[PDB]
Amino acid sequence: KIEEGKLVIWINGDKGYNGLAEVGKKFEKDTGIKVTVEHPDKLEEKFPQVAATGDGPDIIFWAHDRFGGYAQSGLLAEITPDKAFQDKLYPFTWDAVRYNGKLIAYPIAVEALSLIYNKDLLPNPPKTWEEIPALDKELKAKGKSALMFNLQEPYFTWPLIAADGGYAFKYENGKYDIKDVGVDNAGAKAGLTFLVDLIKNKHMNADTDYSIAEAAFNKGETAMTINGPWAWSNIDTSKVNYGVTVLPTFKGQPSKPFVGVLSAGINAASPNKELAKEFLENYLLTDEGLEAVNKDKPLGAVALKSYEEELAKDPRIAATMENAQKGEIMPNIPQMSAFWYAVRTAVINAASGRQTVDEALKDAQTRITK
Amino acid sequence: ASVQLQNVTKAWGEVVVSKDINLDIHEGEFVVFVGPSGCGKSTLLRMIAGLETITSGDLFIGEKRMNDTPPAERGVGMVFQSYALYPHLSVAENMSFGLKLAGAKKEVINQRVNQVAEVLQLAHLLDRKPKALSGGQRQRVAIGRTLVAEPSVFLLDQPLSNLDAALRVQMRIEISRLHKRLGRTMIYVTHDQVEAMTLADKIVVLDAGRVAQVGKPLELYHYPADRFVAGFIGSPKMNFLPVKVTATAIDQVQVELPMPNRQQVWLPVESRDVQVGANMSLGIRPEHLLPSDIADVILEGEVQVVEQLGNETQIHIQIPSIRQNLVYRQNDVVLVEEGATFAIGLPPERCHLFREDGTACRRLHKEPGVA
Amino acid sequence: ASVQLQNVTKAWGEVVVSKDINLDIHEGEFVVFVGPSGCGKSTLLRMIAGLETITSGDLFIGEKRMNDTPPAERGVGMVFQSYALYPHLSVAENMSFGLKLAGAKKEVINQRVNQVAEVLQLAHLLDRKPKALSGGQRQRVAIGRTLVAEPSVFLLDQPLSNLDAALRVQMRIEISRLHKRLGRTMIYVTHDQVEAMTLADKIVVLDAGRVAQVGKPLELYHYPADRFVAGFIGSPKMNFLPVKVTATAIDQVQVELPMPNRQQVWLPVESRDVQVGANMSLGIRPEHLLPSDIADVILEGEVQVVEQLGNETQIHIQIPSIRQNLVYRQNDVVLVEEGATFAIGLPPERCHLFREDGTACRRLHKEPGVAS
Amino acid sequence: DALKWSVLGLLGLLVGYLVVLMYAQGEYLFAITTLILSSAGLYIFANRKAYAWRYVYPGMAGMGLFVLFPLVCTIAIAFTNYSSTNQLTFERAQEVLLDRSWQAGKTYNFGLYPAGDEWQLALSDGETGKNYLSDAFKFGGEQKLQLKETTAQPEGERANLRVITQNRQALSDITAILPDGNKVMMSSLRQFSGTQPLYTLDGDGTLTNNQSGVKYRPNNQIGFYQSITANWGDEKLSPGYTVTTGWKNFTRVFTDEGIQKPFLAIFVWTVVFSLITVFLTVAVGMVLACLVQWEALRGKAVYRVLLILPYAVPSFISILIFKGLFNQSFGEINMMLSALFGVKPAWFSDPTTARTMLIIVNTWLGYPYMMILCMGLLKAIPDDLYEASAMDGAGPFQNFFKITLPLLIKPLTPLMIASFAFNFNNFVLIQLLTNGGPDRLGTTTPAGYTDLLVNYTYRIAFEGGGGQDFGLAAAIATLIFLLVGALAIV
Amino acid sequence: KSQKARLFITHLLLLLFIAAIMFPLLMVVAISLRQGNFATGSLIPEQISWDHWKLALGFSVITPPPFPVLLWLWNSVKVAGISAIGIVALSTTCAYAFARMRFPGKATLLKGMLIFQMFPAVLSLVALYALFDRLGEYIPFIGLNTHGGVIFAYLGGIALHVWTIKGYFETIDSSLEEAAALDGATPWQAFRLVLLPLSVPILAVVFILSFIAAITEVPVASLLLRDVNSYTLAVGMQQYLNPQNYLWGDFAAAAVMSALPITIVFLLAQRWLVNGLTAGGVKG
Ligand SMILES: Nc1ncnc2c1ncn2[C@@H]1O[C@H](COP(=O)(O)OP(=O)(O)OP(=O)(O)O)[C@@H](O)[C@H]1O
Ligand SMILES: Nc1ncnc2c1ncn2[C@@H]1O[C@H](COP(=O)(O)OP(=O)(O)OP(=O)(O)O)[C@@H](O)[C@H]1O
Ligand SMILES: OC[C@H]1O[C@H](O[C@H]2[C@H](O)[C@@H](O)[C@@H](O)O[C@@H]2CO)[C@H](O)[C@@H](O)[C@@H]1O
Repeated sequence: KIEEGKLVIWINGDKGYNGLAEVGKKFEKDTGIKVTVEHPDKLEEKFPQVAATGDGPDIIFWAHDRFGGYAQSGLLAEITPDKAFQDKLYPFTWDAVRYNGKLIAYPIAVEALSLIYNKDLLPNPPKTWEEIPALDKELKAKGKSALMFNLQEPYFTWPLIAADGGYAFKYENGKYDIKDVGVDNAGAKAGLTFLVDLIKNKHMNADTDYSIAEAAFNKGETAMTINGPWAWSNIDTSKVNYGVTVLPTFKGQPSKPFVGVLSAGINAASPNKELAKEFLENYLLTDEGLEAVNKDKPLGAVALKSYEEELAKDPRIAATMENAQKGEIMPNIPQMSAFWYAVRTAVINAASGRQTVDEALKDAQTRITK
Repeated sequence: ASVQLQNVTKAWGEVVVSKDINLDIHEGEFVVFVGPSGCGKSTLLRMIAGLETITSGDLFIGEKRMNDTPPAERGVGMVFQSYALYPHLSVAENMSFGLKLAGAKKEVINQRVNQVAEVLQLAHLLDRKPKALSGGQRQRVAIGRTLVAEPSVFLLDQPLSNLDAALRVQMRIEISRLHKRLGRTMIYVTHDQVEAMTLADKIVVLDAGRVAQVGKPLELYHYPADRFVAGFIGSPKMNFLPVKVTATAIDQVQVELPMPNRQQVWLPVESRDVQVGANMSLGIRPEHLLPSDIADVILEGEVQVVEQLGNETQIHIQIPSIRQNLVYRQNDVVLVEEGATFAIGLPPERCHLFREDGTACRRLHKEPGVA
Repeated sequence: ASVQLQNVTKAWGEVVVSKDINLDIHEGEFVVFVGPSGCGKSTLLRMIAGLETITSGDLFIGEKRMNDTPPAERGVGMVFQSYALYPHLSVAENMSFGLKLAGAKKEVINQRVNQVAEVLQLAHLLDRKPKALSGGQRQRVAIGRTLVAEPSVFLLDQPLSNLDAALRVQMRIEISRLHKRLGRTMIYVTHDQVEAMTLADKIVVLDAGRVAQVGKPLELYHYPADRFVAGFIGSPKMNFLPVKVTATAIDQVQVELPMPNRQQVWLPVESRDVQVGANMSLGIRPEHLLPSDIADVILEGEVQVVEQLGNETQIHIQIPSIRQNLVYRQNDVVLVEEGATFAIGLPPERCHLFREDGTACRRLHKEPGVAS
Repeated sequence: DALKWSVLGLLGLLVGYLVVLMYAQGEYLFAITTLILSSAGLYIFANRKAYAWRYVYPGMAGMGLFVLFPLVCTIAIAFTNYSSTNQLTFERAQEVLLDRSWQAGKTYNFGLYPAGDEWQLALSDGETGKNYLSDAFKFGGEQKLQLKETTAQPEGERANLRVITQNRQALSDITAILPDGNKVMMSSLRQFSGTQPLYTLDGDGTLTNNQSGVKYRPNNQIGFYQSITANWGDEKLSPGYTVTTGWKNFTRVFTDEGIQKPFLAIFVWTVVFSLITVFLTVAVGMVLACLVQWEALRGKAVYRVLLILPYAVPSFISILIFKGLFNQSFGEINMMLSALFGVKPAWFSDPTTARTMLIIVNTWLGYPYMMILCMGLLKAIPDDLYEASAMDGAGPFQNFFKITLPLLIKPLTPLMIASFAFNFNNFVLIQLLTNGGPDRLGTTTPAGYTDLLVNYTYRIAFEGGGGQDFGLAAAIATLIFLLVGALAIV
Repeated sequence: KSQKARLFITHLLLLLFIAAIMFPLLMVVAISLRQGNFATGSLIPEQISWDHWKLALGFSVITPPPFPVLLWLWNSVKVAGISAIGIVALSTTCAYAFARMRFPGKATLLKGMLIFQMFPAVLSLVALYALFDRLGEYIPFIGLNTHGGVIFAYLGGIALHVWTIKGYFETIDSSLEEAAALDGATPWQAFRLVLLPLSVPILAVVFILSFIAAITEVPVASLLLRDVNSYTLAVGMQQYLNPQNYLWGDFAAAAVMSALPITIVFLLAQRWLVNGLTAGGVKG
């Protein structure tokens, strides 16, 4: 049993939950229907459990990738935003929230990796990946390094791997093709070959993780790193004059990072689907609504064209939108499970020198298929 | 409070340390158990107490069968050969544990604990826990624990084994004074022969899981039923000489001493089931051996051991044609050197005789203090 | 090792269990410790072992000072008043533990175990675990463990206390045989007077911590240092009578008994430093008391208790105006009923005398067994 | 206090008032369980003196309720295909499908207009530019109202969102009909449309599509609503439902050449890993526990607490910073090891030294467990036994191996075979440091050198695509439990 | 070599040992005092900030504390406290029966209890959520979103402890209970007044082991507790963990705070961890 005259909302801890409750109070003042917003631990795992019995929140906030699973399990109700409403948001964000051709969630925020550089150490960031070795050469003499990021996790290395022609799963028009995997092809091979070359020439370290990479940039040991909007508050505390810009290009093609769109999905067990869609469409996804949550905790880039243009006044938000625009929508299919481990290991083996770039990715594809 | 045992048998699988024993302990009797280390004295007590299960046979307390009854519901208290003192509790709390556990009458509890502690010289040690006491002090705590309870049946397992002579006497008197004051049944295990002789209405001698003999203190001393009982009761062990039967009468037996002289002596003794020429064992107590000047039968040998005891001197004489040494007791300090030739008197009317099966040829000589 | 103690004191904070005791136990001597239960025999013994600390004074074992030395390195073995048997190990393994640690060789170990288990009569209990034994059987296992080890110094805390009359004698002979075969220093605690007299080269009488007297068996029996030593040594207790010093001479002291008998008696006694008219104590042992028809000094009274021991009869006699009963020992079974009139002779030669403080006046009467 | 029959009568009351109450409203498992537990409960305290059971039962109740039950449940699910796909029950899956909406008409953007005490509905066509009004109507229950193509505005101001929300129940029951002829229902708080049910279920049980005309029946062999054509039917529908599968996914573990490939090798590692964890953990634990009660060792109270702190702080955070320390090129552990020594160990890249990285971390992580255990367990040994040791000439090393150790192995045995089973499936420790890293190379199924049996299993059940297969996972958990169970008995 | 030569080389060998094991823990302290949220940095923080410990406690660094972390702590001591007592009582009483009382099928049950607890802790929460959902509607305060339910869930973990305390029981000489029986004690009176106070050290072991187990417990407690104010520290700090980044400073400060009740409980339990409790008493 989900309650009648109310809306229960689930959101993560790192989101502006107190700001979302202010949108809920504004909603109640107009509707009489109260809105309870909760932020439980591991809600992404809690939801499938509570929802399957016919319970849980009316509306859940989480990344789109996890929503393709909930839809497949039949936990999310099919949403119907009108033609006029869909035009208020960036069209590619809609591709993230559609399982079986039908739309299943409302895009809220857009998140992707960007090139973060030290203005003092490098006033002009490179446009290309090919000119990194040249930049590191002139920075090593001053006891510093050009680029240092997380090499351990495939999410960070993928932008460069996918740039030349790599992809998780090919997207037909509304449905992915599990057969068609682009980790074992010229594009992905060329990306990883360059990544390994950056280690071979001692420009980057094979076993650099997130925390080792982040610490160096905040201290001013490395000139530039590649990270997401979450990391900005740390650099703000370091008082480092930094800039957020478009990711560098490889072989004439822009880096293709994975795109994570924060999505608002409604429970299929919810008797308040109509109460929810109104709240989402007409209260949250307005300039005032998104502002209330953003003023609590910064959302970064948003799907609402209107408010995005307002936020993009800050170059950091414009950069992360641009990289996401050129980025690759993270597939919402359950077959991504195989992808994450195989590519992790592929990049690990190639950076360790345990496997050659070619066989490391070939096995990784064979891991995914069958 | 009478306790009796009918064909009671205790076996640890293959090891049988109590074979169908029969005992008849009446109300208000003071029965003491004596027996060699290992014979099964503690076991008997523990079976009576219900801490050990009877393998075969029947045990009656009062007049009720008690084999299946829990230890708590037997009216039996026991001062353990160990001590089994509660280490986490004081002397007071050990002695007061029983009655404060059901019937907690604080006025009476503190009165009799202090009373019993007073007679056991434990008044000052009342706050101490067992580990801060001496082995002898812990013994009196164990007795005190039972004396404060005052059960219907008293089991005492070697309760004076670790006390000084003067105190051992003081406690002996205290047990004997309490027994006559209450008139309860007491079963008392001791290795001290003095304790057995002075406390008992009845003494039970045990041997390798069997009851060897039951009787009055003076009854067993003067008239043992066999070789074993004779050799077990009496300060130093009774002397044993091998003899040959020469003649038999209804009232007496004529035996021949094993040494060169071949002295032939008539002994006021059974004669029942005794053939001429059959090898018997002559028994004579060190205390009964006479000085040479008095006695007719003389045994001469060589001094091997002299033991000075202050009150008496014990001389061990190796007499020719006897494998065993003859121990002799004499009043006062006697100065004798090892190797000196000594002569003693062998009193015929005080001699014991035993068949080859070791059974005593009943002495027909009457001795004072035996009804 | 020549173990000696110099002004050794032990205190449990407030409780003074030992008071600057002085002992000189020579190499090869057999010394037995005697004293009331709760005087501190185990304390002294454990302080020698190192299982208890020494609050004040010096302890020497041989050419070493041992106060601050861990017990294992002191080269001593002790058979405990408890037993402290290893519960997880059999009788064989218990006894073969000291040399299994110190030395080696299976064959030497097993041959010495069976030999020592033979004399203790444990040969059939070799595979038994301790909780499957009897109280006395465990006591012998504790003896076995020390005897098999053969340490430099043997410490024994009441090692025959839970053994039958016959076995106690057999072990007493076996201990005596080991002492003459090894010549090892042995300290021995016992409550059994017989063991004390027959085993010891030297006996130490202990009183509330303090040493009361040290000497040879017969030396202490005939000539005690004070009222305590006199009362403590002797099968039944020595009788004590209140007396009045009527006169004093050169080698003899006259006293009178406080009853209507009105008999004055001179005693071969120290005579040095005695107050006339001062209340002293007369000590006579029940064994020394003569039958009445023999002696001149007569003491008549009423029979209170008659204890029949078989070898002897012990008779308690209440003398008209006396505070405590008089014990008397006579050979063989004597038929006396309670409340009967009884008289005994008081022999002056065999009489002890004790001052107000308790200290004894030396008996000048030459007794057998003691030289000078 | 006198008779417990007043208490057992009153407790015999509630058991019944609650039991028969649980029997109703369809909670039978919870009605049966509460009966037997109360039956065995009341029986032992009553007539039949089962005094020994009065001590065991209250313990076995909680253990039965919170440990035994989760097992019977997890073995039960092992005989079914309960997973990401086939998450819902059949009734739930059917309920979700009969809820599926389908838009056939047009959205109209409705307004609510008061007309005196009554109301008036209005609809505006996005295309054509036509506007429609209904007659005055009252709320409550199902009703159809005829709309007319109006050209003018209605009298009375448009109603607030509050008003249309407060009346959403009645407003959903009204089915508006246009002047042309088509029915239009309320679809949102702002719009009326020709949204209709996508499916309708026949009394037979057969679902049928209202748009395509395709018929569907349940297929309980797979757990899906399968298509039918006059039997199958090459189209299945999501969600999908949980249904009995039997010995399947139990047999699937004993079939796949690839899943079975690196099983025997990782099994060897799991046994070794937990064995030499148990050994070191006990060894370090015991030694430290002895030294702590040495009474000559000054400051032992401070030593005592400090050796415990690796257990006072939650594992998660500790394991993660250990990943930082053991970093092969960075990390403070290799900073000093390149400083004083020459070699800079490869804790992640090389398998055999990665296996070593795991054992020292687990030792650090688990030693305080054994020493806490030994701290009290050691107190069971009486002091006079060490006094007997001294008189035989022993200690402290002699004491340890001849007294203290062999007097603890017996009470400690159950605790270290259980510790073997705990570390046999120490999932958390592995995944946080290495997902089995490095790679095994050639394994068609995600397997590495550091992987336990559980880590490899988790990835072939949850990861590796194909959704989170709980049924498979539950089946493997039973098998390895039976494997470690048969192992631990031996 | 000698006696005092052993003593001080133990101090060195132990100081070296504690330094090695404390180092990882000092790093945790380090990152809680470091400004911002960095998992790695200098041993003595590069830029020291109190803000994390200011937010762990009631203080406000514009800007107020996001979470009641002190209430996390109090709920942790509450749950783990009376949970341990419950675990103690249930495992203590149960052991007394397995150690001192002979009943049909005792050895097969102890065999079972252990093996039945050797099962992989997966798919278990599915069952537990169903049970407490059924419990809550009949008996509240021990259902979902309540401490009672959370503590009641931990009471299943006694099997390990029953075996343990049983083992300790059997080390106590059989005579002390026989003496109690002859003094007239019911098996309960012998258990409570004689045995327990002599078994006291292993009771403190069980208590502290259970107290820590519950303090550091996340899966079940997170699965049962909804209300923010009802969270334990082990759950309340799980908010600091996000898919892309952790709030290390606040997380480590919580991680350190959680060690405090453990240390206090460990120190107090030393009163009960004492040698020679059974000294005297039984001769042998
Ligand atoms: N659990 C057991 N298993 C096998 N034999 C045993 C067991 N307990 C005792 N025994 C044997 O049976 C005899 C029991 O004697 P118990 O200890 O009851 O009295 P006791 O030996 O006369 O006392 P003590 O020897 O201390 O004077 C012992 O000789 C012992 O060897
Ligand atoms: N831990 C302690 N605290 C206070 N007093 C103690 C402690 N241990 C022993 N005592 C006292 O010191 C004396 C120790 O006597 P110990 O056991 O050393 O030999 P003993 O009394 O001669 O032996 P026994 O009583 O068996 O003849 C006792 O009187 C006892 O009251
Ligand atoms: O063996 C390493 C392991 O030890 C500890 O695990 C304990 C657990 O905490 C106890 O509750 C019990 O189940 O025994 C286990 C030992 O097998 C640590 O908790 C754990 O972090 C560590 O990996």
